[PDB]
Amino acid sequence: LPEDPKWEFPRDKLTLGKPLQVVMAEAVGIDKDKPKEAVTVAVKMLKDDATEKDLSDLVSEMEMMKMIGKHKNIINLLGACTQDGPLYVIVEYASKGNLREYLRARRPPEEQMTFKDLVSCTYQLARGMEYLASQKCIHRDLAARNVLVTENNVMRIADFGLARDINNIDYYKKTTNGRLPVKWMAPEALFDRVYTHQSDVWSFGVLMWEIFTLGGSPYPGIPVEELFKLLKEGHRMDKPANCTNELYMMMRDCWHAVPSQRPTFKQLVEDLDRILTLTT
Amino acid sequence: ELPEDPKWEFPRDKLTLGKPLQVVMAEAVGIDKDKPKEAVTVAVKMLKDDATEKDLSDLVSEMEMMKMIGKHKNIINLLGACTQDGPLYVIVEYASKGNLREYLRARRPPEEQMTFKDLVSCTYQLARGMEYLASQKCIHRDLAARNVLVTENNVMRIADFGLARDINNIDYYKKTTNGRLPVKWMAPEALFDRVYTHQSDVWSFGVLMWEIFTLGGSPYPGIPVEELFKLLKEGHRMDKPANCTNELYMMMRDCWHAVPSQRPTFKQLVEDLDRILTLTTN
Repeated sequence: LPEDPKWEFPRDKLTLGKPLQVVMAEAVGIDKDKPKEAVTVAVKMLKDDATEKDLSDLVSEMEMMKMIGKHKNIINLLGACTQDGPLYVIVEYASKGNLREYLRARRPPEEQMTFKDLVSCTYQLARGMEYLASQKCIHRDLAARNVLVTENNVMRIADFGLARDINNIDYYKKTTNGRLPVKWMAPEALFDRVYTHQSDVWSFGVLMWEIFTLGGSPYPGIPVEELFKLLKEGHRMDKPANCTNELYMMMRDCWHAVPSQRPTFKQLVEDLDRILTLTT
Repeated sequence: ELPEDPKWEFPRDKLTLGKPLQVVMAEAVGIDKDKPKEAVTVAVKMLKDDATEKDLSDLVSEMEMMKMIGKHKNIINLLGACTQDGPLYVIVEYASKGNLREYLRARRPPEEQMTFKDLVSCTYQLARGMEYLASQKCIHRDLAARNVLVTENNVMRIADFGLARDINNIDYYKKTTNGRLPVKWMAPEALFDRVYTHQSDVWSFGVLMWEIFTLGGSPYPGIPVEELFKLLKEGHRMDKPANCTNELYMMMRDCWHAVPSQRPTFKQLVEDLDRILTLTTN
């Protein structure tokens, strides 16, 4: 594993802790400006039963985050221990946990979510994704479960284990996109073995459905084994209760069969920005 | 999209899913073509909701491998599957005592403790399991305490065939071969030479033996997987578990021979364990 001085973090300054494989940790002076303050961070490392691929994957996740820049709505890389010991990928710590859990949490009978919240939450994530898209990076594993919420209830897109640079995809090869959770996956990602930003917006749409169902399970009652045939036949989830016709129409747009016909994140950002201001 | 195998197919309406042990317990009514009215307790493996394309092709492959492997005392066996019109359901034998790894840790000196003989019988059984598996040109590839189930009568059954391949279904020399095998149980040739044979399974068997005599210990404690192979090529090998005879430890060390052929064969393991176990009873 190459030496990357820029991101390396002294192992003796890192103190692992309770698990969140990811565990909470205390990183001392991880902040270049506060050399003596210990910051509570999250550390991702391999498991005892790890496989070669797991490692190759962990290494890739890290490198990926190194390439992606900073943004308020994406969890950022704080450093990594990579020489003489296990591989540790130190990332910002999101106190509130992941979005799917957070939402099911405040589901009306713990402080219930309002409409404006959902929209905001949605808007945030759209900007986070627009940024990613601009960095020429495809997430490929977008979903509520993979979104973390900071203490300030901010949306941070997480889990870059499957994210790739737009050009680093094996176009048309049988093994492409075979580790993507079917229910959040764009049809083309399978029916054509390709992945583009428009594939992420499809996923984004499924995310929206989750957000407005407060943690609902996509395509309820339909086994993944018989999903794609339905998808192909035109099946699409229903408007979630507690959701604007307008927003559902946005969900439906992210699910346009033809990729170029689905909106882009830049568009999604504007529309969401608009709806959000009005709600206010 | 899935061919039909009438002999293995099971009436989806005869099965009654239940609590989770993705695998869950269930009631297969009349699954035994010799008591068509009796509701048998079984285990059903199926895709999770966040499943991927690979998870499905993998589950299907596992089921096929279980169809090829015959019936044996020390192997979890396939009881049928629901593969038409609905989620894929693989119906397998239900082991009440769960998997070996926890089962062992569970009866660790302050359930009922394990006698030295019980550990040996356990090891002996699994060898017979592997010996058979090998006799069927089948390589398991993911041998480990966690992958062994234990029945009501404490019979050891090798399970989890999701990575088992036919002896000839391996791409010797391709960078990607064996990249999904848990490293702390995997034989060095698996990675270094990108091949896999039965002698690769005996290596695995060895780590299994170590887990057994440490009552569910964790292989190469305190050693990162990322550093393991270096230490292995360097000669490192686990230490004699406490409360383990030097004979059995020398047996483990043999399985971990750098040279595949210098490792015992499963048949040899079975005969030595049979000797040890028998002399123990006396």
